[PDB]
Amino acid sequence: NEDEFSFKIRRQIEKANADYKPCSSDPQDSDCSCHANVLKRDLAPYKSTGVTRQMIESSARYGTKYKIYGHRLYRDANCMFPARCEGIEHFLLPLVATLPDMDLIINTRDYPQLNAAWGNAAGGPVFSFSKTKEYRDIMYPAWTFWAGGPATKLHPRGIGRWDQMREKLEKRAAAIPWSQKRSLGFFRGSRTSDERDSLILLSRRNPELVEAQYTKNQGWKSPKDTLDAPAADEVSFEDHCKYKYLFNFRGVAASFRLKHLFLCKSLVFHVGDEWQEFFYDQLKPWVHYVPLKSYPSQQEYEHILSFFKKNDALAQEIAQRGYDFIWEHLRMKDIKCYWRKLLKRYVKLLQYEVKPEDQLIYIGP
Ligand SMILES: O=c1ccn([C@@H]2O[C@H](COP(=O)(O)OP(=O)(O)O)[C@@H](O)[C@H]2O)c(=O)[nH]1
Repeated sequence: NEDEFSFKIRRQIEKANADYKPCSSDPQDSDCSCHANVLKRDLAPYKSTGVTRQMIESSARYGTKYKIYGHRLYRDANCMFPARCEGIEHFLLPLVATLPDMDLIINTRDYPQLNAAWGNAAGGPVFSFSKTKEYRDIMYPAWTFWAGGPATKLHPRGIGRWDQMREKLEKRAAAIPWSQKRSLGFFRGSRTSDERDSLILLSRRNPELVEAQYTKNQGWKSPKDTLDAPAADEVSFEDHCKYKYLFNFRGVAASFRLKHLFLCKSLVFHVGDEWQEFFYDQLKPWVHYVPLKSYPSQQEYEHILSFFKKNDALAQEIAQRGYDFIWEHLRMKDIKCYWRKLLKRYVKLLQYEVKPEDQLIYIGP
């Protein structure tokens, strides 16, 4: 019983860290290649045929049309989520000076647009922040890296400033050494996916093992949105760092929580393997984090937390590498250059001449 489990996890770890190769030959990643595999596989379905003017106008129904013309940025007057457009635009604007013309259909909704099961209508290309193997959407660094992530009490203008968040969590990480972190699984968040229930129910059944509560979101409808319990408070990102075992679940799509959880130097438990942001591909299970299949049971949880509470040296090794990765390969520099290479390889696919369009508004610079 306990030993069978004990080994299985150990083989999986031994196997994983034996198999691991760094995302780049040197830590500085001068050529911006760490996540180059993702943009590669993402554009691929267009390599043979290219992007037609037709495909573009068709795909325009799937998001916010950006257009770079003669090194000037143009965008649909109406952006669905104004603050999200501002997050992306912080990134597009400095590149526009050195980019050729292109048309972009950028989806600022949480959920991807181009279902591969449908055909022809959903060929693309459309840019989204999060997808699964189901979707043809091209992945980009989300708006929240600069501004427009979830608005909360602690982040009234919506969570952002990754440059600032990094310095902040880094301090808090150094201040709270591993041994001083509480040996409890931690979570605080809203019921954006029922994959989160089992941890919350377990917490109510065993608070000494799991401290996990549902918060309230702006889409709250009834008591069901917190499994009939009183809405807990938002707890800050720095305050996560006092617990050893931090859980990350998908929401509508992938959650912004993940990247922040690593910089606590706590052990990140990532549930589900479906939903991605661009950098995830290089986040390797058992190396950087503990993997958990979607819809985990209360018993899965006890066994896995019990295992790591009983293998403290091993836990710490993982927390450390997980921290180092986000630290070394998710700097603002990594974000801007992914943006850069992505658009550069994308423009090459276009089989048509980008013409200006009057209904579009001038964005900058
Ligand atoms: O107590 C909390 C609850 C949420 N968040 C952050 O606010 C965002 C929204 O999280 P929520 O669970 O509400 O939705 P998600 O985006 O995770 O599906 C995420 O980036 C969380 O990391 C936080 O820092 N503290």
